[PDB]
Parts: sequence; structure tokens; C-alpha cells
Amino acid sequence: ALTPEEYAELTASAETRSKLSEQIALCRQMLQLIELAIARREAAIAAGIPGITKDICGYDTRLDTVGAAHQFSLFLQSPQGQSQDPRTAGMCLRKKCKPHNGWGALLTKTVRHDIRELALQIRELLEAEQRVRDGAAGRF
Ligand SMILES: [Zn+2]
Repeated sequence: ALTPEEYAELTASAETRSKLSEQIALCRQMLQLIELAIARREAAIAAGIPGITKDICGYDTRLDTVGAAHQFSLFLQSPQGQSQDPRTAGMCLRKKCKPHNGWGALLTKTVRHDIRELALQIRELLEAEQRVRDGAAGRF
């Protein structure tokens, strides 16, 4: 009981939900990466390496992935979303660091926030899908 154009919308909506779920999966892995960075930071401090004190920043270079993953989450929230020492390698050793100030809690907060936003988007799409099917049943 559906228009050709209603099929096209429902299909694109379901495909968008698919992309949003994959983005949430990516986000959960960013949370693991952040956890891995925190744990590697705690290990370097526990090892008693000269100069590697509790003031050590500890930001891992791979955490820049979190920055671009976050931007892709913002993209998918727009409706145009149709288109050296191994213990410290990669680790930022600045003390009282400010470019990475508070990275552990802030990056955790961003990524967890993106999961909630992406899940909200999925729910809006399920609501809209139910609305289209409601419109076609009313015309039926
Ligand atoms: Zn730093």
C-alpha cells in the first residue's frame, strides 16, 4: 500500500540506521582506545622510569582518531548525511600538559555523548518510519 517514493524513504531511513549503528560501534572502540591509553599511562608511571612522574600527560597519538570519529558523528547527525621505550612510545611526556589537558575525562565524555546522540537519531528515524507507514495505511 506504499508509494514508490515511500519505499525509497523507508529504505534510505533503514540504511541510515545501519550507518548510525556502525558509528556507535566505532564509538565503543574509541572508548576502548581511551581506556588503553589511560592504562598505558598508569603503567609508565608505575614503572618508576626517571622523569616519568604523576604530572605526566600520557596522551597517546592514536587518540587523534577520536577527533575525526567525533566529527563523523556530527556529520551523521545532519540530514545531509545521505552521501624508543615501548612503555612510552607514542605517549606525550609533557608535565602539566595543556594541549591535552584533561584528555581522559573529556574524550570519554565526548564519545559517550556521541553514542547517546547517535542512538537518539536512530529513534527519530524509527519514529519517522512508523509515520510513513501510518500515512500509507491511512491512504489504504
Ligand atoms: Zn599532552
